[PDB]
Amino acid sequence: SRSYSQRYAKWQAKFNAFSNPTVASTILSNVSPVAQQNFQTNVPKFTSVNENVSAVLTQYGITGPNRAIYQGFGLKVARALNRIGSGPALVNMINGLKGYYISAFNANPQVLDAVVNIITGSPTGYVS
Amino acid sequence: SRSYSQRYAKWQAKFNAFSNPTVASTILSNVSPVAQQNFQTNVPKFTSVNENVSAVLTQYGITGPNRAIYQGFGLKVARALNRIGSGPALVNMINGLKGYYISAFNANPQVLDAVVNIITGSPTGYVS
Amino acid sequence: SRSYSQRYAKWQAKFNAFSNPTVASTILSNVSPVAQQNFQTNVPKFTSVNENVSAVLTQYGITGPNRAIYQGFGLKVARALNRIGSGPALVNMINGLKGYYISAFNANPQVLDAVVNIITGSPTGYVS
Amino acid sequence: SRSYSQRYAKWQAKFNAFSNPTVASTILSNVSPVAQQNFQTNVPKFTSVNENVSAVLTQYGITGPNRAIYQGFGLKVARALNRIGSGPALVNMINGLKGYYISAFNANPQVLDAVVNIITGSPTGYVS
Amino acid sequence: SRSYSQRYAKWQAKFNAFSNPTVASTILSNVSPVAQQNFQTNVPKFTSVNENVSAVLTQYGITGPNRAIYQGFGLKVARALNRIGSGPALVNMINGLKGYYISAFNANPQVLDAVVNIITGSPTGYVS
Amino acid sequence: SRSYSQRYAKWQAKFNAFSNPTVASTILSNVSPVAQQNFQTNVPKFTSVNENVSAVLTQYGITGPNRAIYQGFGLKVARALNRIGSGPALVNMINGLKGYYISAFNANPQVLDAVVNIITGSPTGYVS
Amino acid sequence: SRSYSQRYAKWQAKFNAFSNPTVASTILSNVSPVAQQNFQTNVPKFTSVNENVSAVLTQYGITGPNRAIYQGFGLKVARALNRIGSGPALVNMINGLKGYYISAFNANPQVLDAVVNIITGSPTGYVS
Amino acid sequence: SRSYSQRYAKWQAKFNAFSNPTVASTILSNVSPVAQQNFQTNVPKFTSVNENVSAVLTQYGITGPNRAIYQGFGLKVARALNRIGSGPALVNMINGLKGYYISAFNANPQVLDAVVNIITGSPTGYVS
Amino acid sequence: SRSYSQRYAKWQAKFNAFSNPTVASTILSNVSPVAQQNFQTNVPKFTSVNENVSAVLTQYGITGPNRAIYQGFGLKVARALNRIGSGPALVNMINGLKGYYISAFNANPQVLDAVVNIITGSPTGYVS
Amino acid sequence: SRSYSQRYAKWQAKFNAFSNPTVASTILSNVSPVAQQNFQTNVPKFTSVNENVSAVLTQYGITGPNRAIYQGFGLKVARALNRIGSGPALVNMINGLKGYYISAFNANPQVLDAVVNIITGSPTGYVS
Amino acid sequence: SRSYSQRYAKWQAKFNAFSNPTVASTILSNVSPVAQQNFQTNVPKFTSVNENVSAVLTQYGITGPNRAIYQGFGLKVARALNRIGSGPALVNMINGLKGYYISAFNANPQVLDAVVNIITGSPTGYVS
Amino acid sequence: SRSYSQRYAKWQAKFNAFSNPTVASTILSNVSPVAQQNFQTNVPKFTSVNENVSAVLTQYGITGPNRAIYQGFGLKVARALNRIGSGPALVNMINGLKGYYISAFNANPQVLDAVVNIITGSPTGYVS
Repeated sequence: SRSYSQRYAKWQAKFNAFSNPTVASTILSNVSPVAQQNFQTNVPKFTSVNENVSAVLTQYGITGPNRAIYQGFGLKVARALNRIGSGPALVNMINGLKGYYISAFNANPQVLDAVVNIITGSPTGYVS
Repeated sequence: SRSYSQRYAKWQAKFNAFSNPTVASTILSNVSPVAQQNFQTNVPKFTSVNENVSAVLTQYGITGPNRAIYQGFGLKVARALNRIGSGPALVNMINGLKGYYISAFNANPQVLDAVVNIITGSPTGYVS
Repeated sequence: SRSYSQRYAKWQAKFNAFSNPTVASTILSNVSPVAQQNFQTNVPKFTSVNENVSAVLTQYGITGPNRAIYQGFGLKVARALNRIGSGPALVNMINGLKGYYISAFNANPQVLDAVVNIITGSPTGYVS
Repeated sequence: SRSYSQRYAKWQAKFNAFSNPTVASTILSNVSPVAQQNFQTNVPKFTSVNENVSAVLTQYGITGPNRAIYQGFGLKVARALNRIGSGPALVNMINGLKGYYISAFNANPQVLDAVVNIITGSPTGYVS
Repeated sequence: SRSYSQRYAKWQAKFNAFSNPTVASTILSNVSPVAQQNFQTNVPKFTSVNENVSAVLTQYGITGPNRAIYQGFGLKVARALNRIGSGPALVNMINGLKGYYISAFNANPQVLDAVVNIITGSPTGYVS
Repeated sequence: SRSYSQRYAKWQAKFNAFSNPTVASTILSNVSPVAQQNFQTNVPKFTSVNENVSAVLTQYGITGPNRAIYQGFGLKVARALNRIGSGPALVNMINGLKGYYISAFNANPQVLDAVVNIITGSPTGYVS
Repeated sequence: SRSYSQRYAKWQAKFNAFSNPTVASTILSNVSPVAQQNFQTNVPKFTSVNENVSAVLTQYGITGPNRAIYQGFGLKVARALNRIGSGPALVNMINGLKGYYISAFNANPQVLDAVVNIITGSPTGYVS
Repeated sequence: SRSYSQRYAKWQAKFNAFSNPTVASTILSNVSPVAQQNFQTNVPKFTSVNENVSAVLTQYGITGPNRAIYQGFGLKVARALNRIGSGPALVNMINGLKGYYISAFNANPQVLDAVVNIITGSPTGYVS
Repeated sequence: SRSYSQRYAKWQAKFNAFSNPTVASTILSNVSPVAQQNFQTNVPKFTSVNENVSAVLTQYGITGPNRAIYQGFGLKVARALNRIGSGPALVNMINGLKGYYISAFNANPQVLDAVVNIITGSPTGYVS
Repeated sequence: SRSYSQRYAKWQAKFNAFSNPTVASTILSNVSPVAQQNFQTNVPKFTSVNENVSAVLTQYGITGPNRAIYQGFGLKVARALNRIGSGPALVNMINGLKGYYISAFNANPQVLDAVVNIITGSPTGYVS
Repeated sequence: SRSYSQRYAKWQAKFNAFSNPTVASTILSNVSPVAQQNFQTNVPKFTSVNENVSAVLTQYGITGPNRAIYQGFGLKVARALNRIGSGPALVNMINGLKGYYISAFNANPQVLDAVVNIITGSPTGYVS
Repeated sequence: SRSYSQRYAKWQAKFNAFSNPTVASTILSNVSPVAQQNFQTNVPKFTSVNENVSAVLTQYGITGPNRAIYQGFGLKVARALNRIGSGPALVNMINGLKGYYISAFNANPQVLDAVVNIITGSPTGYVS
């Protein structure tokens, strides 16, 4: 329970602290190899998505920022997969996510399905 | 997502960082007056609860750790009040809370209601 | 275009660079007052949302993480408002957003509309 | 027996003391390896809970903060297990805890039971 | 939960920390005036007990360590009074307390009541 | 024979003295290894009590602060054992102690006996 | 293809090579931190199994090597889970696995299902 | 499978290896702090048993090696407790264990139950 | 009785020890000729199995990894033969093993029998 | 007469001593040929037991860890034989041992007798 | 079990090892402060016995080696007390002990009781 | 004539002296061959006792620590034989020793006599 003035106040204090040469380097140098592990572990998972999804988008004739729309979608699908795992809940997620992109960003259902058909290998709606 | 290995790894790195004389003092001295504000702002609210609830418990002949049971309950009521506010949601909270203490710690429902009767001014269920 | 090997390689180089006491402090101390401005400028806008939405949620008896669900939704509405502005596009956004939360997280449509009714002042679909 | 003014007064003095570079580092560096042991000992116990509980939640189609509701519940069950141990008292605890979540946070009994069926392996109510 | 190994380990670390000239003096000098307040506030309350109880004991011909027995009893009564307050709960306390001294230390019930008759103003059981 | 003003006066002087960096560290560093011996010697004795007593309390379905009531009792029994030793006097002590907790804190005789049946191995009342 | 003569011949050559102080240490010191990662990453996953399965076995009164039978079974279930993942294939695996233990080692089907009920959260056959 | 010739052959090779100054010290110095942890963690648990059982034996007039008989029994009970945990399986264990000592070493059933009454808190058969 | 943290801790220490040029070579050079004996003794037994089993698989038209399925099965049959010996227990083993492969890996009973008909010379089910 | 703290203290000192390259090798190299004699003398005695007992277990259809149950039993019988010798006392031992395994580990009397019928050549109960 | 040849063989090996300058000093210097503790802890307990018993013996006119007889007896009583504790078992011990000295060394029962009357405070048989 | 403080003081000085590498090895290496003679001379005498006494105990059905009771007795008988020699005085010794064990340790007269009937060849009481 905090007001924005409190949120800011403390944020400011912590920002100031972090900006201190010693503090910054102490923390960052200590979490260096840790960060490396975390980056290495979870990132290549999405890079592989980008390659396959991109390929699909080329086959669908999608160019420019329109590709980025579907890339964002695909990446978000993969995210949920990592944090939830396959099965019921993922399907629930994807259903909402798909609809979200379709109507929020005018994403084309057909291509959206194609993206899902790479990451999951199959359409959503029902568990399969 | 993070495995135990990862949880600990990063925890360790940050713990180590913090333990550094200059890091600890930088952060802590920067958030000093901020923390002071927060402590002063909220703590008195719960002290008054401890006091009034204590008075009740003395009237009910409650001694030792048994007082502590009811004090914990009262403090929880106040916590929810601060983070939720009075009304419907609080009512929902208190009902569950009472169930928690009554059956998990064998707290006496009647006394619990006496505690609520102070903090809220009346037993819950109905808003008044 | 960049492969994973490339993504990581450069990320690592930049991470390492930043961790350097003088680099971190140079950058961070230079962007200090700038960041402060930005934080102060936009954050209060969302704090007021958290507050007003919280009030709503208390009226609806929403507790725990369930409040967090609706708070996230509300915050998203406000985000779009800031980066898009009111009107047609916002309407398009909210429609999709609601679909997202309703079906992905099983959020209660009616309560979601109550949230929108505060941030925008009315349910979407129509501009008013 | 202390007023809030006394609580604060001393708290302030101790906070000030701790913030001193020397004091902070003295204490923290001395309790370092000790903390490490304590963290290592009790934490992985709950991490394993998170993996299994999360898996269950995916099988039940639970997403978002709703998962967090059950994660909080499960973790709390495990806590009691560690501090109390299995048997009568634990059952007493779980019964109250379950009811608490059901009515305080509108947690779904069915899923709650599933969580218990992982941590304990069996439903509560009676010792088994 | 903590095993002996853990209990001691951390105790040792904190003891060591405290023994550091600067740590001890930092803490102690910071809580100086605070402690002074607390000592001055509560101690006089018990000194008056020692005095009045002593007077009683002289009237009853009580000498040596036997006085100390009754003094301890009286001090305990006063302690409870400060941390509980007069009324029901105090009555409950005193009854048990008397049982403690009468049977554990073979204290003379009649004299014990004389002590209570000063601190409270009358024997317990009934509130008056 | 001292008034509170004298008690305080000297207490203050000694507190002041102790707070001096040199005095604090001189004393504390000199009694360090001594303290360690004393802690090591008498503490694990009570830790073992806590394990067994706690186990019993779990078998009796005792939770929360109610456990603490019995823990306090058990620990106090063990204390007397160390300072008095088994036999007549201990029994005298326990009889008073038991009654004390029963009526002062509403402790349940049955559980109290169970605690004694761990520490001593047998009920009190008579030497056995 | 390789005959025994060939199998052994090469095995011997490689064994001899490895036994060389510098070869062994070169290899082992190079793969040290790598192995550490792998051990830390996967082992905790099975430790939690050993723990939870152990709890079950104690509830079923299983002692000695009989516990080891069921522990082996549980560990195998977890292994497949890690190398296959949940779903159809796992179900196929568990069915065969149960047959293996039930008939080859005379393991008790009912207890085996209790083990599965922990690791997976439910008996197999159906995915849930 | 291994014949005696093989059993011994390899045993000899490993024994010889270990006896090497550098091998022994390498291994032993590396596992030093680890072993220390393990010793400290578990040993105190059995020391408390030796103590409490000893107290019992003195009450029963047991002297010499006869004490050692019962001490061995008690230690075994505790061992199983640590490696199995309380409940059904422990009960099964103790029953057999008692049979072992009663008939193999002519231990006195009644005294054996007195030992169990301390370690577990009550005679076995029933869980309580 | 060990946690994973303990399992790891010691594993790490021992891994480190072994990686030491001297330790590695000491042990390995000492167990060299011993290992040779063990390898020579038990390996050619399975090599002969591979030849005959492979021949059968060719007669059954089995190719690729499908051969490997049956090779794994056959080798495992032979393993049990060595560690158990022919007779009742072996039959019990084979029955479970066969079923295991049939349902776990979809191995074809007909071919599985053929494999057994080489190693044992006769089908399982009953002792013959 | 020692506390655990004393047990540990000395254990630690001796462990440290032994870990010293010189101490380790001095002792171990001196007791080398002695150990060899002792190993050679008493080990093959039990190896022969393992062969015969194992054969029996195969004839009884015993597999897996169940064999190990009986192996443990048999080995323990042989142990007693070596340290006690045949006759009255051995029979007393075996009777308790048998019962121990039957009820502690659910070992099957029939097989247990078979094991004894190898090592001793005849059933226990009475001297024969 | 060990024959004389074996007893001596190993004794010799260990004796030789210990005689090594570095081995002796390693061990002895490591257990120095530990031994010191133990010596200081227990020895004073027996010195006081020697003193008080000596006083008695002077009162009884006991001189020369005759004093030594009774001193040995007294020391034995104290030994048992330390390793057994007072009560039943001690009584059993003393009775036998007296028989030992009275009839084996022709010690004077009456004086022996005088010794016990100091160490225990009274003659044995009855606990008081 | 020395206090414990003197006993300790000198003991400490001598312990320190002995712990010195040079002192330890000087003494120990000088008394090496001497010790060997003494060990060889007096030890096998008792080893032969252990064999015969043990055999007897097996014929009497004595197991576990109960054997050790009689072993201690027998060894002590043999000790006296060596230091006193057969005849009157030995008989006096044995009579007291026997009674000692019977009542101090509840040793069984019958078995005790059997032990004497090995070492001496005849019962005690009277010279024969």
